[PDB]
Amino acid sequence: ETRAHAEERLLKKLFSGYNKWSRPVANISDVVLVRFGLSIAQLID
Amino acid sequence: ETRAHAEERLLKKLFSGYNKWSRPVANISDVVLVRFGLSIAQLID
Amino acid sequence: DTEERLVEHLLDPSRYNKLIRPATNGSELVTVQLMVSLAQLISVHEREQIMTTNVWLTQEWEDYRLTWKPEEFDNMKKVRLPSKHIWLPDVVLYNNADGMYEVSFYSNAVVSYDG
Amino acid sequence: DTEERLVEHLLDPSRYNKLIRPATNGSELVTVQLMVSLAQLISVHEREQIMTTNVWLTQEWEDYRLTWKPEEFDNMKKVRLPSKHIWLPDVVLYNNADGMYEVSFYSNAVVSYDG
Repeated sequence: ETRAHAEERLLKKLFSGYNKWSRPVANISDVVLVRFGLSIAQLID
Repeated sequence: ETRAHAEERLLKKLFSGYNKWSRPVANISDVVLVRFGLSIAQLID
Repeated sequence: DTEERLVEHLLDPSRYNKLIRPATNGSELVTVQLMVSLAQLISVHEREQIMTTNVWLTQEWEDYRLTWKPEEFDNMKKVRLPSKHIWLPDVVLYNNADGMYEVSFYSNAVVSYDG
Repeated sequence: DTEERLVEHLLDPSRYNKLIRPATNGSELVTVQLMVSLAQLISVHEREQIMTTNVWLTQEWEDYRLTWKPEEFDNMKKVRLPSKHIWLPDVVLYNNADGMYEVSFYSNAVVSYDG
């Protein structure tokens, strides 16, 4: 009932059958879109 | 019948109940012989 | 003997989880009180504009699922716990140079009965 | 043969726990006798105020849960054990610069049956 317990149940259900190295896509022919962005903290030297 | 399959069974058998920190000797009084040698790749500085 | 059973009781993987933070009453904010104390000021490279210091940052925060009954466990007020296991908020220099960001030793954490 | 089974009996993770220090009857003090031996004085950089030396610091402490009956196992007096597994008190230099605190090698430790 508490929020932390609900998040724990979600995290337990989610990672049951998830494989890291497998590329997650619906079909093989479909692609993924990786939106990429940069930010400069400082120019050291 | 393959060589790799036999080596796998060997490696599974010998490491089954082998310990690392136990000094491997037949009896307490018996000793070991560590043949020691050096080679120099280069003399850096 | 009792400390072993107490630490096993508190740090049970099925009962306590490292990933999710503790929260109560509809996502109330968990306050973290940090204060710095520098032991020695190592160096100030003015040519490279780099100040190297040795720092102890002391952090306090409340956590509710770590509470225990003190009377049952032989009236223990405080216990040591490894920092790697229990949850901890990440605090790091935001403008840091030289790559190194987080703390070095990961010292043990003191935990009282109040939480 | 007996050495392996004895080491496995001592270092059982379900029996021996590293994270908790040994104690009997409510937090009785466990003494730690340490003495230093100077191998050689390597270098002295007065420009940066750093003295690099070679040191052997010997530490002795009594421990009770590691004891074993000597009569049971072929009258074994002393056994070697790895450092990272058995508990060890943290004794690192405070005024040390260069960040490095703990010892480097983590050598094996001799343990007698007395404890």
